[PDB]
Amino acid sequence: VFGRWDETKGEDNIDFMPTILSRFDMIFIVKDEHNEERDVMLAKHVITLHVSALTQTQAVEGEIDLAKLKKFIAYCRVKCGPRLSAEAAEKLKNRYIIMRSGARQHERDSDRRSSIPITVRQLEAIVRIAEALSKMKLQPFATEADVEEALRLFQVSTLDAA
Amino acid sequence: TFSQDYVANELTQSFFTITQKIQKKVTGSRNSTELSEMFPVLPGSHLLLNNPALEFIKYVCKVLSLDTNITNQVNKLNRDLLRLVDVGEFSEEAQFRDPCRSYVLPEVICRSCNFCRDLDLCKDSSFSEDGAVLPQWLCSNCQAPYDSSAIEMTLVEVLQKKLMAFTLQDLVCLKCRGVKETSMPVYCSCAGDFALTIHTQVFMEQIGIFRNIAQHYGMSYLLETLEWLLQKNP
Amino acid sequence: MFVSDFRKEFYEVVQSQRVLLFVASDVDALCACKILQALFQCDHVQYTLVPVSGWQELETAFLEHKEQFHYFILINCGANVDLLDILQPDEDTIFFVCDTHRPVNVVNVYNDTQIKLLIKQDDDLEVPAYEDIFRTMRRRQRREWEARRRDILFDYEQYEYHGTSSAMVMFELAWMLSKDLNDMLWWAIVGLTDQWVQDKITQMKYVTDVGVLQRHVSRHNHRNEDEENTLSVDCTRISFEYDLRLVLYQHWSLHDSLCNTSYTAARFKLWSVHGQKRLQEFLADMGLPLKQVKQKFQAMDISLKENLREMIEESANKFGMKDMRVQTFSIHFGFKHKFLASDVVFATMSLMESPEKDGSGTDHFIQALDSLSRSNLDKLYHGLELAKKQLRATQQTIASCLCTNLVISQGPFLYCSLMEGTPDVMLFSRPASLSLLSKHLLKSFVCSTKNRRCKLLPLVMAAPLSMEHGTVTVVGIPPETDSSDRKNFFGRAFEKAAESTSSRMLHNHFDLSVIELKAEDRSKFLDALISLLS
Amino acid sequence: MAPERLRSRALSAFKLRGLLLRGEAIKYLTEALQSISELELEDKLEKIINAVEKQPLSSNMIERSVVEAAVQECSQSVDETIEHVFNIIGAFDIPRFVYNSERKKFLPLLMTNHPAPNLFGTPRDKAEMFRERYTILHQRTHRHELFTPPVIGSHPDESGSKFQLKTIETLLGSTTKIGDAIVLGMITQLKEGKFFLEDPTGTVQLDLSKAQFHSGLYTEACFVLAEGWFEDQVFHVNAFGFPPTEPSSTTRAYYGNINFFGGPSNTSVKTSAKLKQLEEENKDAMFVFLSDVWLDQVEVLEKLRIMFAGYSPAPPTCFILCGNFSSAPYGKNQVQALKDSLKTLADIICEYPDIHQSSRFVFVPGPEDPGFGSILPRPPLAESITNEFRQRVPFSVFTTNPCRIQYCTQEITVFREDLVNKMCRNCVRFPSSNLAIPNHFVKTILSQGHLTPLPLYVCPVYWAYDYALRVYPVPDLLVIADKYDPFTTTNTECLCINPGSFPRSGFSFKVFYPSNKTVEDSKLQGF
Amino acid sequence: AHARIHLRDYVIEDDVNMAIRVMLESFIDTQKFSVMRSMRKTFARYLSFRRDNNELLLFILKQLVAEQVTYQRNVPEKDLVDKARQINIHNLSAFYDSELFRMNKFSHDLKRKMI
Repeated sequence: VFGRWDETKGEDNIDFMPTILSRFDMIFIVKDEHNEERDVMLAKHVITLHVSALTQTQAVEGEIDLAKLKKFIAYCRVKCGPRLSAEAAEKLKNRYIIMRSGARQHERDSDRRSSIPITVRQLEAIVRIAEALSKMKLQPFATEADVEEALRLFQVSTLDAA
Repeated sequence: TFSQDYVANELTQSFFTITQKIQKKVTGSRNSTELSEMFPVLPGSHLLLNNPALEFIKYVCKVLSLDTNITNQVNKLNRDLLRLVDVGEFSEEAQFRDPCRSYVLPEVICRSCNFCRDLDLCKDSSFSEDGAVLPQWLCSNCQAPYDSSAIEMTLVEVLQKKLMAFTLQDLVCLKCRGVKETSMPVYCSCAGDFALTIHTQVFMEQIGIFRNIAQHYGMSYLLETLEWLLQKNP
Repeated sequence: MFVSDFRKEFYEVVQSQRVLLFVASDVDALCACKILQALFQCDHVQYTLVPVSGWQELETAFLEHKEQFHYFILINCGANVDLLDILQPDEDTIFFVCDTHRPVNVVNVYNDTQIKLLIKQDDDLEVPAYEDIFRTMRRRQRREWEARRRDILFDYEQYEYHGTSSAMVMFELAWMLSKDLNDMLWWAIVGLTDQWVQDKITQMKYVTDVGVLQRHVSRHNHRNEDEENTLSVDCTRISFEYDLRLVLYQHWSLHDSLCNTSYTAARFKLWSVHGQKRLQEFLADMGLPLKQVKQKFQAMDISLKENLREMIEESANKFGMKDMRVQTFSIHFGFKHKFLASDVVFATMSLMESPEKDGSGTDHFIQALDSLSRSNLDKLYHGLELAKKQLRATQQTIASCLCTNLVISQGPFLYCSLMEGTPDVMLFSRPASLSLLSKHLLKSFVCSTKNRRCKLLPLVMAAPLSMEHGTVTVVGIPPETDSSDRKNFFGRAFEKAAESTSSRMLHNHFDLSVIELKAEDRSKFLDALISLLS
Repeated sequence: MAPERLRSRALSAFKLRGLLLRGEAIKYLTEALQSISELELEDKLEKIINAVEKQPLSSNMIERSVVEAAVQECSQSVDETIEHVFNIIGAFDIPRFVYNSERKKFLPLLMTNHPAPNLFGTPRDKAEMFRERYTILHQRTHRHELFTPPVIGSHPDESGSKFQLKTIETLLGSTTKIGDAIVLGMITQLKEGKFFLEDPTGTVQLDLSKAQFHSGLYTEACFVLAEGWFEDQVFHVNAFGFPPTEPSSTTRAYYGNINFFGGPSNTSVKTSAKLKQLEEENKDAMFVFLSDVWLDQVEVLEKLRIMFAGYSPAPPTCFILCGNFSSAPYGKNQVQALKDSLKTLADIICEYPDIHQSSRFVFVPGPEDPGFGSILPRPPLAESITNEFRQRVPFSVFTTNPCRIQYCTQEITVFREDLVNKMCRNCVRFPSSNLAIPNHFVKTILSQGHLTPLPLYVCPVYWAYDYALRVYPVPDLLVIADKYDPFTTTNTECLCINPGSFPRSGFSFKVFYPSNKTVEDSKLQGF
Repeated sequence: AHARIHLRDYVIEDDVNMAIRVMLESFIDTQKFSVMRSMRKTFARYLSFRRDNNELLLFILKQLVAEQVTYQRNVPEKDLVDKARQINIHNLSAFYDSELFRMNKFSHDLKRKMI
């Protein structure tokens, strides 16, 4: 709302409604961190990136070309629909209850409603993220590892809430 | 005050001439397998010194940059002679770093005089006093020595208490910088990773300090402990 | 010693034996290897083939294999050094040496038992006599003879150059055996065209060797064929062509061919902003629409193409490009496969000197060697695409050098240097590609500059090679006059400078005029070179 | 016969068996088998090829050394070799296995993608220590009487009740104020009196005021099966005890013949025919255990003199010097004091041939010793303080504390990094008193299955090598040589002993007969 | 943009120093009055306001003249520009317009090439 996040403002940085915000599985609040070595590495990366425009567009190790990753995403989407395993679902259930209690107590301690609500759609969002992680591997079932990674990604969004 | 500028001009002539002379000589020395081999070694040595005219310029310009607040002509001399060397400013090799890894054992007690004083083990010029290192490590109240046996045992004891501190160190989350409360979690209450409060490279550097000390002064028992502690490593 | 008859004293000897091929990394070497492989596979000769990219890896391979093999064949390597001293062989091995490099080392020539040179005696050879080189007033005359030996042997070893193609030598062997297939004749053609493309021989010698190959082409074209009985489209047909000097012009647009050919790019000065209008004037003089010229050649309208070669020659003559034609050859097979010998040369060369970091140089050798067989036409077409990329990178690098004025006249010789991190320097880090770059850049420079003095100088070019060891690759090139005989002195000038300065020079490439040098020593090395050439 | 014919049939045999010989290998074979007749050559070759196949071959191509070793397996040491019957294994030498939860089995460190242990541990290793302790206890507990209902069990079958374990993450929410729930977790204080329970899923505060303790030494960082209910953000304990133990026979019945203990054998030592037949003739072996061996003062050398006098009859197979060799660890004096006293010990034991040539003199330093401090597993002291002993007493070793002895048919753990009084002085509610103290201590150490069941600041350990301090599967003898009074006891058919502080305890060393599976409760005040 | 102003087909450190100057001067201009002077000396002392470098070419000229006099006693512009290309100080026209050689009594001529 104020351009930069302006960390003292807190919930006043957001003019979005809870209705629209609850429909987002993940809300990455992105802050430009001024660290000196980060800035030096970032500047050298940008300068090299601008310098390298004439290098005949050579292939690269350890990554997928965009044209190939596009086809791979299409293939996985049409082929694989995973589900949660039972123990994975138990893990997700208990972690969700813990996160809900934490969000309630944070709002109570603040005596004000947070702009980001933690709802059953966020539970299903964690489920969807775990299934996407499994679909990358074409596995019919999502494991506790997938649920843990999904919860790790979601706890950035929960950091963004609390 | 003003004579700083006059000597800066005199140096603008003389420093240029001297750097040309040593450059042409040292790069013409055919015995140099590598110009990094040209440099001397002392128990405080750690830098990968490579091209003696550059180190010469760096050291001279450091003392010039600190013996007066008027750094403008010194920075101009840097920009002149680094370009004479054809080494770029703002590169890391153009930055000064202390060639000596100073390490002090504080409050060393002497029985000759009942006095206590601080002692640096890396600073001294070991080549000129290798037999007389312990007389060189005199108590400043007198000229009586501190002995290799006691200092070697002290260094081993320091290694043990330091390694105990490393083992029992705290862990801090990188995102919120609080301390880890209990043992079983792998991540913080947030999604952040934990990190060492006593980083391993600090101990590798201090172990290297102790190793160079022990190699220059022949401390074989300390070298046994150091070699085991170095062998059980990544 | 020189092998008088390849059939009797070389092939019929190694036919009964296990043999080890050391093959150098160049297209002529690859073609000779293909021909010799075909002969050995006909006769069930159990050979082993090892690629070698330099002297040190040749020594390593010989150390690995010397216990198990008694007969060795070196293709485009060995003739210009003392192989006995380099390899330190056992007393009863045999080294057959089929190599284009000249002058042949005198120890190789006058070794009569172990080194056997598969070299035509009618090549450009002037060996000093044995008594001039090999063994008070008596010892005074001994010292005088030794001084005369030093004089004569310097005069012999001064100028390095290239002789008859090894692929042509192996094809003559195949012809004498009467096992010369049409693909073997094509490989011989490709070897000679490799020599011509890389400017290792004079135009007179190239025309003479083309005249030799024309008769073999006619013989193969009348083995089972005449004006009224004709073969399937499956069979290969080699045809003599008085074709255009443009590079790859049947596989991309005529515009790209004119832009990326060294001769026309140099003449029209297309590195400069103004040169594109010169090229447009040339095309307008021809009367070719620019849309057709920029379209791919196979998709160009056929009414423009059936007199295009003579149209190009006619317009080039009045533009001052008096030799746009070249005597060459083409191969057809199937319905759609058609290649000029230059096209196959550039494709195989690019597959060798590819900029890809995956695999290794020996893997790229393997790709290039596979691409010369018609079972790997996909590899050949991939090589053609890589050749288009290589030619474009060559022109961009030439433009960068000339626009930034990196080419500076260092008195006796022009000097240029590529810089680490600049575009395509990794592509040109390899010595063969660097030699081609330096030759093309020298032609471009000679066409660019207006000074009469600069048009006659040779050129020395440096490029980064190593950072783990901090070295550069340095190449020396002779002047680019049409009167030139394609001989250069830089192979000996480099080592004279290196010993005068005690520089850390390493000498791994098979050509003496290419060296590796520590990046610190290049200053004093260049100072010695100016002092030496004077 | 022709050597080419011998070569042809040797190659044919290996090739039909699917194997390729190197040139040097077939050359060795075709000269080694020149004595063989045509009447037996194929039998000889099949014998050799089976011997070759016994090794862990990485390729179908066979090297010279493999054929050589196969012919040696066919001709020499085929029945036994002398050194298998006794070996000494340092803590840093112990192999590492990781328990895969989704395969429910132990995998080697070479098979998992886990990083290799190093002394300067990473932040992950410090967590993995306690997580792995929990993991071992968790998998062990779930296979005891607390196992599945089963889900087939019906009601008339499974008419009786059975425990079901819960994790801390499950008891929050609708599970509040249930009548009976039991949780495995570590017991620890946030502050004095603020007790909590912790597992890899979470942490919860304890109201243990009403807890019926099951008679053990429940310290900080012990793992317990707390039974109670959750309410008002507190777990209210009804009962409180250790997880049940497991014998090594049950452990092997589940996990196979895997060599958890150590040594060169792929299987455990007691599960191979060579050792199983050697133990029939190894009847007369005997070990001696001795702690507070303060040889830096010559009074202890006088004690060693009378020890050699007493036990020259029936020479011991080995002596166990339980560290803390310094009665005067003041400073630099102690180093040369220990060197001189070890020289003296070597000089006196050179006076006999039989003990000198048979008995293994093995040293395991502890805190009051030179070199590395009270950081576990204790590395051996400096080699310059051992070389002179070794060069004239080759039947001796200087190694870690704890240390593992594999006998021909038994397995023993030696440890002296003192903790009995530490266990007593930080019990949650109280210790359990009187002569029962050692029994409660061994119950604690066995149920916890780790030589240090107490916090790191109370007993420091190198993080990545914490697996070396494990007491799972249970050893056959557990020697905990604390400064505490000597004792003997047994639990889950494991013998457990303290040889004690010999100078204080009326000179009470102890001596163990592994072949007889028994020990002497000696007192050498009367020598 | 500065390279395009000079019609260069390739960008050079002249252009980079121009861009650096523009950025630093504008950022300094954004500051308050008291803060502006401290910022000026900060970025001027530490970072690159590369106005000119005449002293290197001055003493290169003096060295070459001293060596030539020593050689002759017991084309100098070509010698000077050769050294000026060897060292990364290629902008020699600035030195030829500056006073530092002029009060030391040197001079130049593109035809005679004597200095």
